[PDB]
Amino acid sequence: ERLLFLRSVGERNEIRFKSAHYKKPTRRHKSARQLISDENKRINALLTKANKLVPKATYFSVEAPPSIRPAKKYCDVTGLKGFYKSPTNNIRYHNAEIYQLIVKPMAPGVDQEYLKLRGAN
Amino acid sequence: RIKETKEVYEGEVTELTPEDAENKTISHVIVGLKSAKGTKTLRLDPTIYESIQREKVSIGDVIYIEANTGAVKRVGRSDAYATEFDLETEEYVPLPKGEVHKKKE
Amino acid sequence: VVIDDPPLRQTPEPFDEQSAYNPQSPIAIDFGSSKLRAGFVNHATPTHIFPNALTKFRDRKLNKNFTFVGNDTLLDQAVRSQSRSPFDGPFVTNWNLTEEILDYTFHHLGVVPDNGIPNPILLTERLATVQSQRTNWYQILFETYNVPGVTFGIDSLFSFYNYNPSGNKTGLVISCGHEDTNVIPVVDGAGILTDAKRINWGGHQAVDYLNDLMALKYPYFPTKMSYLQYETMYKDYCYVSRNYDEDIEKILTLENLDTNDVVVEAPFTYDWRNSILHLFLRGPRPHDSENIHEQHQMHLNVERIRVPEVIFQPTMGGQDQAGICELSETILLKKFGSQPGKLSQTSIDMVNNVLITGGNAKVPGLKERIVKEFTGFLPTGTNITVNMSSDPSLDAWKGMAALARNEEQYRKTVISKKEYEEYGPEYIKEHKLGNTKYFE
Repeated sequence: ERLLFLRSVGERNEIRFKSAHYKKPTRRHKSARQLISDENKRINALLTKANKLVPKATYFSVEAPPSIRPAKKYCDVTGLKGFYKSPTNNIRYHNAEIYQLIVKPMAPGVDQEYLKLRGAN
Repeated sequence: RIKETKEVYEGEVTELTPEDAENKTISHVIVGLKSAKGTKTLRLDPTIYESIQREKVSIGDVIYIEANTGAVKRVGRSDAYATEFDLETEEYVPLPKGEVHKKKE
Repeated sequence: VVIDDPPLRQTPEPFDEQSAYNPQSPIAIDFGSSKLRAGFVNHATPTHIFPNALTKFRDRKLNKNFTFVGNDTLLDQAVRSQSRSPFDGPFVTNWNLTEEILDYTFHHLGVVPDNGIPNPILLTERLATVQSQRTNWYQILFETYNVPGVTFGIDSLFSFYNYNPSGNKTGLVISCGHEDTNVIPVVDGAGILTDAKRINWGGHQAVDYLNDLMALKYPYFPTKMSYLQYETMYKDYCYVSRNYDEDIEKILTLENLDTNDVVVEAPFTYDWRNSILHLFLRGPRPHDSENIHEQHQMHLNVERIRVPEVIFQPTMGGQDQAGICELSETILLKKFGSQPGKLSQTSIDMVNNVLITGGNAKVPGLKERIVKEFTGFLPTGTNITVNMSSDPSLDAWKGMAALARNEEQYRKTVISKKEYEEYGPEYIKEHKLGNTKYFE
């Protein structure tokens, strides 16, 4: 049972909204990063043709540049000020009990997913 | 008994650009000061510019500017510029939460 | 101890139709950043709101392939769990799925079709969209459907048009949305996209950041909570601090602990003050590991500030870009003709007109934060006025409605099928409400 409600509404949705003689063109299916690479290649081809007019782009020129002010440092596991960074582990930590309670007995492979939040892995 | 006015400019050195206009001897200097209530800009003679140079003032330092006596006192580097290095000798001080331009009699 | 259960509860009546319609009247879809809504142009409010998701749900006793796309996912929790969005990242990777979504929307409108489509359409483009995606959208809306009227536009700039109906206003438009956060300067009602910037961080990345920190705070937990549970506790339990720096010293702590320190409870089955790790983890009260609820309980608030406050410092999120404050500062001071030391007149009225919008900007405390940092870098005595919308996701829909009320602007923004056939898919009308050219 249970299927009567979903069956009825799905009957209402599925039967008009299309032009004469158009259907699925069975095109190649690509992910987004593929589209960024093809577009980058496209304005790359345009600029290499122009070099043989002035350089301008849309999706890459709206990219925010890195900041000139040095960013605030934070602890990796707690999130307060990282006064200290462990040499072996490359982990920002707040104080001593945080260090000996988390940073020392951390099970290996967790430091990379720690740095993955800051993208330093 | 003498009456007197004290005019104080305070804040972080946002910009520092001495105009030379040689005819070595700078013509003047433009100085921007930043506080929590906003910022301002200041025009100064070369003598107080040299006195600024004798407090080792660079961009980001917090200074004390008095309008009449023309005395300069550095306070330290700003709190926003603390993490340029992990440990450095420069004393870090927060921004003045008041206005840049304070006056009293 | 105050506990909150997070399971999603939704079981509405089915979405429906409006048979009475005009075929010559334009229809508006507001994709935008939030990707949620649509409606008829003549009405002041949008008629329908969709989750932008598709469910393939095989029906038993008659086994065919079935589409349960859209607001049908709100009816059933399993159908909701089966759903996935058309968008992959910034853009849709499933165009036929988008066609199914659009046809479902057209059927829910109640229109009677004539050829492809009998009515003009209002469409929100993403800022600075890729040329291949421009061609993909063109072949979606014009060759597949023969449409009288097609518009291209940017949702936050539609929001600016909604709250500046004159169309000749300088301003600074920020947009904090589901996918990305953009800054756009506007001069005399015409936005400059050469000076515009954007950050890839969005609301979805914020919920993912919360999920990552949540995976890290308790590696061993008895229950795996869903994405939308994280979404609910993000929209209900995250607020912007007035400034991050002093408020991370006292982390709502000591006296302010046990006043606002909320413990989050799962759906179903040496001193405590001395250890900073214990205060961060299990809160102020002593931890009892024997309780099944408390083992299922989880202490939040520990850093509920970090999750909204990544947009000002994007390096916390892993993206090496500047924040909203720095980009707004360099737009307001360094660029647009202002020499460093005074604001230019266009920059002055840009300061006077600042709009926060997107629908992900409904996080509390954003307005006071952005006002305080705008006061931080600007010269003293310049008046700053920042305007906030009651429903910031809904501004773009009213914006294209208000442009549709503006007949000359609408006539300048319609692209018809003959131009797409003649100048090809490389060409776009240069609206003040549209994207500029790619090269030069």
